Amino acid sequence: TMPKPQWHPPWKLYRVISGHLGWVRCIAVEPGNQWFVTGSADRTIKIWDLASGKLKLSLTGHISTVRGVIVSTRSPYLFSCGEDKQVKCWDLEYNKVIRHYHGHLSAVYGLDLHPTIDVLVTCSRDSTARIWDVRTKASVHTLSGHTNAVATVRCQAAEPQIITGSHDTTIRLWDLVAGKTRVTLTNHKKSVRAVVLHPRHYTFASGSPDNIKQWKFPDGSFIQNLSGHNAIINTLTVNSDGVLVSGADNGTMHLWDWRTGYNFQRVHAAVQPGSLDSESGIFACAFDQSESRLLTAEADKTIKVYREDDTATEETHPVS
Amino acid sequence: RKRKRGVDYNAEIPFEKKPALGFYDTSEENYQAL
Amino acid sequence: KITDEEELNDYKLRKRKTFEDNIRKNRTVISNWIKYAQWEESLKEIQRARSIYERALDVDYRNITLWLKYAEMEMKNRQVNHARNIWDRAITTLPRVNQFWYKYTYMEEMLGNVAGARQVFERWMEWQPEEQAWHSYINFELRYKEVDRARTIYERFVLVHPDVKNWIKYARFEEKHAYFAHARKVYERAVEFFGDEHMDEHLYVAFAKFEE
Amino acid sequence: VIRMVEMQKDPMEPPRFKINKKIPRGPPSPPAPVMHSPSRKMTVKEQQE
Amino acid sequence: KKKRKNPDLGFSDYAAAQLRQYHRLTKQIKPDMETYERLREKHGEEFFPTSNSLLHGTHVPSTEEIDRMVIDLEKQIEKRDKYSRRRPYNDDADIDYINERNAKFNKKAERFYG
Amino acid sequence: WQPPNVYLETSMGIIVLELYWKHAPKTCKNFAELARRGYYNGTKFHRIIKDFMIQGGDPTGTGRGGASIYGKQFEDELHPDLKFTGAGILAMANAGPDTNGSQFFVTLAPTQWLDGKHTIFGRVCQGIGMVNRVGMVETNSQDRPVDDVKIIKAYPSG
Amino acid sequence: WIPRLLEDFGDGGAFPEIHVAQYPLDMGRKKKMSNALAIQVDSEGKIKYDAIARQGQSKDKVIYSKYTDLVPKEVMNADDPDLQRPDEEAIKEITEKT
Repeated sequence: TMPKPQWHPPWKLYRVISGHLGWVRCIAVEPGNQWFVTGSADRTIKIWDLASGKLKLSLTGHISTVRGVIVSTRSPYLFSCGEDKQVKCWDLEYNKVIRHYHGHLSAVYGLDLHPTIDVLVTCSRDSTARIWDVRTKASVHTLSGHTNAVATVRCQAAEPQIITGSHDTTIRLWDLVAGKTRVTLTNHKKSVRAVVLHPRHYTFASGSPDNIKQWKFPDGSFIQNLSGHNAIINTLTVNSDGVLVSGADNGTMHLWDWRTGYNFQRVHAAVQPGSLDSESGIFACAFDQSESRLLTAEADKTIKVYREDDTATEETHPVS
Repeated sequence: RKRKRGVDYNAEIPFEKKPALGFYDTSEENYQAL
Repeated sequence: KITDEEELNDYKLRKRKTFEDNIRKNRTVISNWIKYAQWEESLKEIQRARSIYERALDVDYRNITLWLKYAEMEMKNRQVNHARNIWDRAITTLPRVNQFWYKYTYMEEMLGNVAGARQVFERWMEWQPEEQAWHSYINFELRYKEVDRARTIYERFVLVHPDVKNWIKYARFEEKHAYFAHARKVYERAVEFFGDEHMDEHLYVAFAKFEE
Repeated sequence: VIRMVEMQKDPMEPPRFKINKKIPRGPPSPPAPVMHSPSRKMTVKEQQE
Repeated sequence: KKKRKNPDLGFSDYAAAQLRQYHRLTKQIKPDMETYERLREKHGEEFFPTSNSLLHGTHVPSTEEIDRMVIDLEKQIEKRDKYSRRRPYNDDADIDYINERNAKFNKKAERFYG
Repeated sequence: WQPPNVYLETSMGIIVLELYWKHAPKTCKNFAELARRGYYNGTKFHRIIKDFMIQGGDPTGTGRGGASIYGKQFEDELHPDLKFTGAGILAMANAGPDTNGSQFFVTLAPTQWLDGKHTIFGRVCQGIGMVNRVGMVETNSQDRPVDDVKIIKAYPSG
Repeated sequence: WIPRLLEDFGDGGAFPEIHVAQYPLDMGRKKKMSNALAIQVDSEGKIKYDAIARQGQSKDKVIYSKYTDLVPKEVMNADDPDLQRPDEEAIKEITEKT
């Protein structure tokens, strides 16, 4: 078996925000932890306060579904990416788009920012990713080689610097400078829509309807499985304390232990009043910066906030 | 005679990919005519 | 009817440009690629057939009908070694698809290369495939006598698939060929392996039948 | 031993060559081996479903 | 005397039908222990290679052998050609189908709307 | 101390070479002391000339290393009638007379050119088909072939 | 005696004193150039079929093609310094070069 998993307390829902007019597809938190930002399929970008849950501001520039937002830690910039094939840079001292990155040939499914250099990486449905230069809007590399839409991309400072998962069921680890794939991982049988990197362990995990898998950098050596969540998995998100959240597309959300891979909670939330029951689904989840709150962006146009439960103990909720 | 891609069929193997070689000798193999 | 050289060559040209425009048109569903290569083989122009299969595998290599049609074409035209290289590439890149191992082994058996067939079966068993594969290996060992090899295989087998049913089959094997001391050893090993906390009827039923 | 000197470019000179040529894309890289877990079975009833 | 039966079921996976066919073909073959021992006394210990153990470059087959596999190829190809048994052109029933594509679409609709 | 058949089970196949001390006592003793010494483990083939030679046994793997059992190197023990007329003649090659060190050669065919410059010191009594296979392998332009083929076990006769 | 059939080699061997081209155990004869690529063998005597998947590729490519790549490694350890990110100085080097 295994040593026995660490005990983590369970999480309870405590807030439900509802102001969007279409599915909510992406969510992100500011560096300084005061507000978060959601992008939705009603083509707006709303900016909410993280303490009160009040809505501060609504930015409307896109022409279709906003499928990714991110907030840069080095500059007052928010980068958004839509299904209109366009990638935008909003400057948050005037709240206006100042820069737009052109060249993708179909909807852009996701986007990440490099933590030290000033580049962008975007993945799209033309089955390529691109490395953009933040400052001159010039595409410095087109990472090509997948054979179907590129569902997700994540980038890091260490090496390899870019991990993409795509809908041909493959993961690739790329080098940023050379611009070509070092490793191709074909263990999954179904589309890889979720990838996450451990904050402090040089390992990463990749989610698919088969099962989540863990891999070990820099050449992606298999480590273990995490099975039990049989659902189209849209997100993975890891805490610094080894909690791993796996959000599915039928609404169900499992919480796991990262190290031993032990699923310690299963949340099955409820749909907003006027919703059908075929419209429960999680599209994005994000931990707070204090790693205390867990925000989720759902297919019933709500944002649900979970906080940890403080009044439970190893004997109230034992570890099987 | 003015057609750019026509003879791309009857003169030459249109875009030839020769099979990869592995652990065996394919040299002596040859095939019959019709 | 085609009198001769120029008319059937125009006929070739027309069918050929038809195929190539279909492929350009869709570049996907492999019914086109296979129709095309089938035709170019039916005319006994098999270098064009090989090029077509190769281009198709460049399009979508996870498609198993493509690999099967390809190796079949090579095998009919007596290009034995081409077929061997193809089977080898196939079982290398798609090791979970069992048809490839089956047919590769079957060919090598027909051709009389029993050493080769054992090589392939061993490589296969490295993957710990499934009961039916192990059975196929054992039956292969039994069409020839080689019964000691069969029991070696059975030793690896019951460890790879530790089910009571397999232990039963193993014992049954050795008794059918009259190794009664050894079958007793099998049964005692079975009981001591499984342990009480799981142990149930079927095993004991067969054990009693044997000793009866 | 040879002396390389680069020839002057005429400022008033338009491009010289036709850029836009189309060809099908090359063959990809050697297909990687599909490392799956062994397939399980679908009963007739499930395929009915 | 001997007796057995094997009934057909759902095609469940292509693997199941493939496996049945392999069973039949395997049962058919009959090997010559003569050639086996002949091949044996030449090579000996090379006969029993692990996946990784032993190596001899290539085993070159007498053509007569190759003919065996070719013949079996043609046989299996024919047997496979007969996969779908066609139902004879019966005009006896009422015709509400314009062409054969339409006739088959109407038949598929009959199997899903009772 | 003249080990009859020195067994050098390479990765790519088994080997055991018979050295004629009566014709080549010095290099036979040297090679035996090396093979029993186990220093040959890790020596990558520093030259492979297709159908000509396989030369290895270099503690550098580049060709500027190698030492003998009497120091750095010693002289050649010539034979009048022993030649490289056929494959497997095990003769330590030198870049200059009286400087033959650790480097080992194995003929793959008649090498009547190496007669008089390398002292034919025996023949490989085990693994000649393996020698042919290693001689067929594709090499780089520096005869350090693309395959890092090394000896697994170096030892002499009992 | 001049050995002409390799049977005269017994267990093998070339006769350097015999003024004949010794071909002992398939020796001597330059053969036809065949296509078969080098049947390599690992550092333990295993048959490195990594070759046929690695067809025409560098050694930078990491190619997973063995069964042992699927097996769960037991890295249920919170402690091992095997897996910890490179020290931020090396990261600074990679950032500058990139």
